[PDB]
Amino acid sequence: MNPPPPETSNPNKPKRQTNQLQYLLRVVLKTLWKHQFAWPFQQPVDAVKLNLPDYYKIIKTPMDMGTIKKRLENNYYWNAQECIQDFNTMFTNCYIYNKPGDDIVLMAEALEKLFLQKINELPTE
Ligand SMILES: Cc1cc(C)cc(Nc2nccc(-c3c(-c4ccc(C(F)(F)F)cc4)ncn3C3CCN(CCN(C)C)CC3)n2)c1
Repeated sequence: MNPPPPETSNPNKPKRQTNQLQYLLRVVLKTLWKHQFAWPFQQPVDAVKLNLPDYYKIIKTPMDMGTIKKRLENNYYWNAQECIQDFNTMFTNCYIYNKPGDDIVLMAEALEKLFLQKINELPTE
């Protein structure tokens, strides 16, 4: 079975809007979402449908851009570093589960290169 997706709304978690979090949603997430290679990363890994019975035996901290989108739009994050961490967790999950040079890994690496280019332009708080 698939696990439930990560929490994206918490009424007990304090909320904040910052110029950096706005940039992460309106620039970073939007740009990665529209990339030709984004489609495997736009939702939780459906290990049942994809026939990956071991995915959630290996990946105990799942993450994906659909979850990141919801977290951003819900003001789930207090600081930009939490969101940057979620992107990095997503990429690392892909690398852990697969092998260097795999198609999906080349796709993730291209997305990560673009992500890092956009983070280098993160505005000061
Ligand atoms: C290239 C390609 C080819 C095909 C046919 C379909 C897809 N679609 C797709 N959709 C969602 C996840 C993945 C995916 C991820 C993966 C891991 C972590 C994340 C992250 F980052 F979100 F966490 C994101 C993604 N890892 C491997 N796959 C593939 C590898 C190839 N298999 C083929 C069948 N296999 C049983 C042998 C299917 C799963 N692939 C992609």
